[PDB]
Amino acid sequence: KVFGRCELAAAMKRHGLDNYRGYSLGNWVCAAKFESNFNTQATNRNTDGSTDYGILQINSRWWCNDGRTPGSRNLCNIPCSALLSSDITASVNCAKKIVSDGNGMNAWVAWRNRCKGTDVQAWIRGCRL
Repeated sequence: KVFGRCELAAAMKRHGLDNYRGYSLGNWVCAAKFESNFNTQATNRNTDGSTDYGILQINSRWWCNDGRTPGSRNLCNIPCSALLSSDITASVNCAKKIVSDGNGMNAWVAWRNRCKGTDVQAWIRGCRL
């Protein structure tokens, strides 16, 4: 599913991400924009052979199981396929654990490089929330 910007902002709010660990909804919408272009089915193989899955491009090295990332953990206790669903519950539940891991949203490379410090409120500007 390809979410619209405000449609995702709403979903993310409904699932408890708005200001989770102190990150405003605009931060999450911006991370999703640059990780997956709001497409829940996004996948991208990393050079280390891990893969990133879903709206927030969560990596199989640590967070989910895809059966093809030797040495990995599955700290969200989910199959990576669950991170590709139209329903964002699994991606949100996992992101909450990732953002709680000690480095905040720096875990999302696209957030660090393209969202951090910027006017992230632009991402929810205009949305009925």
